[PDB]
Amino acid sequence: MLVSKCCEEFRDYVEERSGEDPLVKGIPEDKNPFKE
Amino acid sequence: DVQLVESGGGLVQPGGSRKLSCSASGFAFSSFGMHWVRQAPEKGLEWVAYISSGSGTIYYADTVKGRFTISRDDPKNTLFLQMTSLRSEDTAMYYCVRSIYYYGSSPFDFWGQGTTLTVSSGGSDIVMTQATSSVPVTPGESVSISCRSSKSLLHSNGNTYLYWFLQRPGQSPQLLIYRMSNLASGVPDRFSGSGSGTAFTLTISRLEAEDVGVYYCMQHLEYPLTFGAGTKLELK
Amino acid sequence: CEVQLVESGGGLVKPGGSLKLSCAASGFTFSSYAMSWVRQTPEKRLEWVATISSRGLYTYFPDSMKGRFTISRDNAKNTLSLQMSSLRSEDTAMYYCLRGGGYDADYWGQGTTLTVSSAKTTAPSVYPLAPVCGDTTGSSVTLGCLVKGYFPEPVTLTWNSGSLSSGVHTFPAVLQSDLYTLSSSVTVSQSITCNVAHPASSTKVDKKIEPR
Amino acid sequence: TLSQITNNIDPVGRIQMRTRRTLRGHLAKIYAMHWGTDSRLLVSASQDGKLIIWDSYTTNKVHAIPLRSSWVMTCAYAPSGNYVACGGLDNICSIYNLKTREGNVRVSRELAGHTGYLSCCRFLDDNQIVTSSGDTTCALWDIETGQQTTTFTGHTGDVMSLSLAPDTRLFVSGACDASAKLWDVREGMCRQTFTGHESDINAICFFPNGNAFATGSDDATCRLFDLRADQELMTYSHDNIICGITSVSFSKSGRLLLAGYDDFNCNVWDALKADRAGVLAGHDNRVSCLGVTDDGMAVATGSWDSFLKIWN
Amino acid sequence: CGTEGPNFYVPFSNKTGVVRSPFEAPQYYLAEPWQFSMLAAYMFLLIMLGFPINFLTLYVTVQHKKLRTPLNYILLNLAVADLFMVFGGFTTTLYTSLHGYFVFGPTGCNLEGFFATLGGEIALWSLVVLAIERYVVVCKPMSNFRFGENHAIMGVAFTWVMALACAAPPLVGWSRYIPEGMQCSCGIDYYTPHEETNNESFVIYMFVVHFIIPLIVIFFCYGQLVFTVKEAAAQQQESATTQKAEKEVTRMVIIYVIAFLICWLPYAGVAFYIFTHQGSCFGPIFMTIPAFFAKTSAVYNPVIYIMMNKQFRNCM
Amino acid sequence: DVVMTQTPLTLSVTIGQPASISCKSSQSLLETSLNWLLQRPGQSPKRLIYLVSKLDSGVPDRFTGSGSGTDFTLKISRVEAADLGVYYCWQGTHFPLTFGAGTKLELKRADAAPTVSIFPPSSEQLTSGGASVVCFLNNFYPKDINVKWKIDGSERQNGVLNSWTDQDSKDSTYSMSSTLTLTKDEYERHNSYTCEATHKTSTSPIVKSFNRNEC
Amino acid sequence: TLSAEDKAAVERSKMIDRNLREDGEKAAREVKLLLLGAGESGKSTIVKQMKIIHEAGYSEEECKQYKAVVYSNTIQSIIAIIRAMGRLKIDFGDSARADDARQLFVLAGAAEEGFMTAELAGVIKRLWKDSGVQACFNRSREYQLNDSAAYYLNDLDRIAQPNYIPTQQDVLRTRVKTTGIVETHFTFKDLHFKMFDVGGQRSERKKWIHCFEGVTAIIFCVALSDRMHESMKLFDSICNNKWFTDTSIILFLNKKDLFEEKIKKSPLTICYNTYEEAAAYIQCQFEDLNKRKDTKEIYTHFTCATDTKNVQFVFDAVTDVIIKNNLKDCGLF
Repeated sequence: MLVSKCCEEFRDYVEERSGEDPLVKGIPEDKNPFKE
Repeated sequence: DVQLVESGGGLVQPGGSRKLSCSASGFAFSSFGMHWVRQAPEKGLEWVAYISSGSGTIYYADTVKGRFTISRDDPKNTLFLQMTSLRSEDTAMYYCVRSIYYYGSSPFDFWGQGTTLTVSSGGSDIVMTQATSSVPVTPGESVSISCRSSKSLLHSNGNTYLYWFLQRPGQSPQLLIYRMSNLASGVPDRFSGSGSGTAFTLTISRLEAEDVGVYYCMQHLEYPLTFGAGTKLELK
Repeated sequence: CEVQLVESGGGLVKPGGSLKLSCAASGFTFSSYAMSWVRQTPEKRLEWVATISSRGLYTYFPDSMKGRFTISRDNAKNTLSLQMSSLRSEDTAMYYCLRGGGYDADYWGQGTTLTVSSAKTTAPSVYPLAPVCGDTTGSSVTLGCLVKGYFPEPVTLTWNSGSLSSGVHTFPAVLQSDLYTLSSSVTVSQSITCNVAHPASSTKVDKKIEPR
Repeated sequence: TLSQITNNIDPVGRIQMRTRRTLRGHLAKIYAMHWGTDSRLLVSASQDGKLIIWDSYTTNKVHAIPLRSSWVMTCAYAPSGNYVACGGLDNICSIYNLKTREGNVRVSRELAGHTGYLSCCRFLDDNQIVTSSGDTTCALWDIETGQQTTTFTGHTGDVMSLSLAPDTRLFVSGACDASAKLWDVREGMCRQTFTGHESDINAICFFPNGNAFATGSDDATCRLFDLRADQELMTYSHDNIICGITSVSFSKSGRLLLAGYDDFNCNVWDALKADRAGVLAGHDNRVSCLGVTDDGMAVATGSWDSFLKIWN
Repeated sequence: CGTEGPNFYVPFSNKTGVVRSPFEAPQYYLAEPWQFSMLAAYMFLLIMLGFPINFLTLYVTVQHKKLRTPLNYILLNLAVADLFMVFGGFTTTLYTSLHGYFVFGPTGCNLEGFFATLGGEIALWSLVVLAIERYVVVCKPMSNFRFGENHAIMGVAFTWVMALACAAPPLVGWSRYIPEGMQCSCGIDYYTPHEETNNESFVIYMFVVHFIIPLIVIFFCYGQLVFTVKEAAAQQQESATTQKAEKEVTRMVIIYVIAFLICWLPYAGVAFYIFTHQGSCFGPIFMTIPAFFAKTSAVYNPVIYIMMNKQFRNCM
Repeated sequence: DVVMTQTPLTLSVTIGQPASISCKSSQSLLETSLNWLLQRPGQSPKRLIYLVSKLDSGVPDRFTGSGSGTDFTLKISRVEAADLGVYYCWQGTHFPLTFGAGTKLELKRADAAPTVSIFPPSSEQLTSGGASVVCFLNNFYPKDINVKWKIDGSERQNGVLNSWTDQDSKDSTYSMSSTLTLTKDEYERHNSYTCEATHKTSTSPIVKSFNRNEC
Repeated sequence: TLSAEDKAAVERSKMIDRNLREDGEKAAREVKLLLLGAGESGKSTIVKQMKIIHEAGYSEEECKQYKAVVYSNTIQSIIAIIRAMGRLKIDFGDSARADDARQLFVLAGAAEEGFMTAELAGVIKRLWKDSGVQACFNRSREYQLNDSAAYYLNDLDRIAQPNYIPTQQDVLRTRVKTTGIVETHFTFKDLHFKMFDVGGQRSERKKWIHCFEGVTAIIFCVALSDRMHESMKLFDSICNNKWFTDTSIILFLNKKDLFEEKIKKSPLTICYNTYEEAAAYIQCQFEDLNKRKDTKEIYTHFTCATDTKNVQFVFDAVTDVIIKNNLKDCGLF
């Protein structure tokens, strides 16, 4: 079991996570409790 | 083991003065806010006064400001009530109530046995309405009591500040629901609460014997704290 | 801690009557340990009587029976007393006194049996039973004597003044109309007479096996 | 290797995270932190003998508990939020109930039996907790009854820190024999052992599916190890970085690897492309610890400079 | 002796009719234009030394945030103070001495006198507070104290309190700000009488609170500090670095004291000789020696405490 | 004052496997202050288990106290001769003795052959105008057995009076004398009176009959 | 302004905060002394004997810090006894003690360390004298009860006196066995000292650079009479390690009697006559091991008991180091 298969699983898990990550997608401040 | 023992009650002539005491044990007395709630003879509960932990914050009912003094002796774990200009309308059962405030806390979670005061002869607040004063029920059935407020109890922070209490006949009140959806410790899972904004419902499934009493909803969004008139569940 | 408790005073009593049951306490200090009373019906249901503290500071009675049966204690002579009143036939039970409460119920006494019935010392009703029929498959026939309407309970059944006891099977008395129904049968020229006797009062009724 | 596999995909580019809160009140070095499962509460440990739990949303201290012994090296939050586990040079793991037990302290259990310092601990549920100690052993304790009920032996040197699998049925440990060992919690034994670092291994964390993990070492490299392929997949080392690594954590997608360096910086690496994606600065001393909320919304960093920073 | 005015006093007899208003004529009859040439050039010199140094200090503090410690607050205070001396003093004096007479009116006279005295007092009490802080920290007299950023802030505020408590009263009517010397520079009227403003009581208050007390405090504090350091060096006779530190600290304390004496004993001696020898009269030529010594502190307080500080030589 | 009930009355369990007696609880008064009291036949009831782990005097150690939520468990690997008798479960936190239905704990034995006989009514009883047709059935247990009265092909259940033994002194079975107590008029209305014992694991019922022609 | 009910949570946070500030003021003044060694069969035991012989110990003032621990032990014991009295339903031999028992719960608010009026003492003596309390206590084997219950209760007079000084057995029972902090807080020249005896040698550095740093002073014990060259090489590596660059090294050359006999009969050349040349040679070999720093300020003392020129030396070195480190961060040098 070679590397590219495990790397495809790491990709396909990373990929549809931008809509949850507030960093790579970034975040609007009304959609975030980090207002001061 | 949490204990609250009120004393100092009795019959007093109007215009007189009276100091009530509430003795706390088995918990960090100085860490709790404290409230006074009273109940006129054949009437519901009405909140009277609040003193924060540390005495930094004090609230009075309008009918009592100027006349009543709330105080605490935290080192001696003792609560005081200095009364003056006692009126006939002050006649009530008086409960001392502990209330700790922090993220996720359960205010109003322990009540004393209460002390009775009898006085001899001689608006902006949110109104909560329980239009049905009593309901006949039979064991095993399921009931739903409703209450509504003239203003939304849902706050801009997302919380809806609604509490349900039960006073069975002859006993001190017991917390049922805190913050609209949290089940109080010791309460059976046959109770559940729901609602939206200005209209709310408490539902019991397979109503049992012990379920009989008066059910009050209450808002803790802002002071003065205010109760509903109460809805009684009678057996058929 | 071998606790010595003797229950006594139970016996014949009429419904609604009064009696003074005694628990003699020995082998332990009376006034420093709590005491309790329990009563049991033969019908497998319990009937708990009382619990009193070591010196009587706390005493609790069952919700069903509070105020009817009363407990007291004599600390100087080390004796527990139980006064008995407002009796009904259901109170027919044997009583045990215990040291402490159920929280420390380590030993139980032998108990004394108190039977509630308005009947006095009455002669047992003696009825011969010797049908020799339908037993054509077996080798021996069963004879018997029926002890009916009899009280105090039990009243012993013997054959020829206690001479015969082998192979004898006795049915436990069934109570109807406050009178007991028992039958004792043995499967077996000599005089065959069932003597139904209460040796304590020597109350004896002799009935010979003769159709009449 | 993942690095030579992902070369074709586009880089992440400008990762500009900002400090949204500064939590003040500690008066000495912070040695540990742990996110609660609500991604809001956190616990921090300081040599002032206090363990403080903060509500990160309002900037309120929920509790500051004064500890009887100040020589703490590890602490843990039960996933239920009901318990913490605080260690010390006393070789004892003290358990504190944060939710059902009303108020302040009494200790219900002191887990005693290790013969060296408690180096790490992680709760499974309100029942069972896995711990490591300088005595070269690891142990699963039944806290209620107080006995070491399971024991994981086979390391030949001091055990440094531990990481629970996402389902909490397995755990992996890293030690100063420069090895990590995978242990079966319920079977009480080591399935596999991975060596290769020449250094003590100071840090360990998991890919979110529990199928891979990353290590951080004093040998100035980080390495990614795969369980099912049973070997190292990648090394992360600038040639001019010779200092130790103190801490690692994944972003919600696993894409970001945050690492603290003796050089006073917290570099944020693209875990897929091995490029540094961003930097966490603002500290006057080594970043000693960090963590990502389970929901991914925020990262906390803790430092030898006595400060914590919250980023998003 | 001098030409008495309401808002001014020119130390030059009008019996000849030559004297004029300090708001009016170029005072080229007090001294030949060469004297004002050197005056202006020297003022430009001190501008082109003070602002370089004083701005660069701030810039460096901005660049390196490691220096933002409570102990360093008072040197930032010094920098600010000296920028006041640069702008409130030298530039507006320049634009008047270039002409011979004070252009901006009595309100510009008040602004100059005020801002000058304010800066000088901020510097004075900044040095007093730094010595007091170091005394408390090292000698530990109370031995139950901590001294945090809060105390440094209170110290700075107190320095601003005293500076205003000195520079502002001449703006409302207790003594007065008037053109002194060549009448291009405005300052306190310590040299004439004026019963409306109670000059005697004001001068005595000034002489005692903003001179006598600072000197007493500095002498006492450094004396106790030197006693402590000498004693410490005494116990570890074989510890080389403590004996070296002893010698260096004593060197530095003496430098500090001599700098302060150089800075203020001119004014002290002049005012005292005015006080006891009332029968006398001096003109601008002799009246600008103390002004010289005071203005030049804008250079060598930054030198002695910022350039010479061994934590700042490493930024150069 | 709710009662706490033990279930079942009799727990027959296979050898080796855990045997569970479930006490269903009345009130939440919880320490673990629950007690099992046992009466053995011929002996005063004795407290057996108190405070979950504290053994009382004279009590077998094989009892195990356990449970979950609101239900409690008495676990025994094998019910033995000391375990036969009436058990009551009571919470020792609060009084009185909660009167449970009691576990009549004893091991279920193999089916035994009943001794069954029929008896005509006595002449002296007929003198009083009554007739009692008797059927003796000894050593018949467990309940997988029925005593049926048959008259002229029709099942009869009315007029039946039972005199039953207690738990028998030999094998603890059931033994009953079952009598059709009727008027002599109804006794003479019919000819054959029969008692039949029908058994579950035995295919052959026992028939005891009598008629006026054959006694 | 979403302050609703919350301005009570805020109030709590500021109240905890004032407390946090107060603990901090007390802290930081401690002088921490670390006893190390044990890297052999008995090194730290030699260190302990060196502490006993040359650093005294067991004063009245340190004993005074154990009063609250004694009281706390006493309190859990008496509460356990009282609750068991309530649990078994045992009544007083005299009903007037029922009032005492009520008073007992009231007077149990007197838990103000060291307020030992005759009235409280008499209340405890009377409760302890009650026959129901003695009856429960002698059956303590039926529940859980500290074995020291009788020990403390029978000696309450001596322990509760305000001049009470804990004995060695009292201290040893306070659960300070094994490892085990080994602590004392004696007072000297108005300074509160804290000394900690730990071990770890040749290789335990990773755990105490990991926890010991910023500490006030190290007490480094050396066995003077100590493949021998690989051991010397290891010692060179630890003592001279770069991670210990900014730590002052203080040397207690201990076991000087054994060292003096050993150098008398076993020559120093094993490692690399009279005392002076061999001691100077050892100093030269050790001091040459630095090679990277301008100075270390090592304070070497030649010691006899604690009643000789030793206590002054230790307090002098602590004071000069604190002073020099206070001047190090004031712009001066």
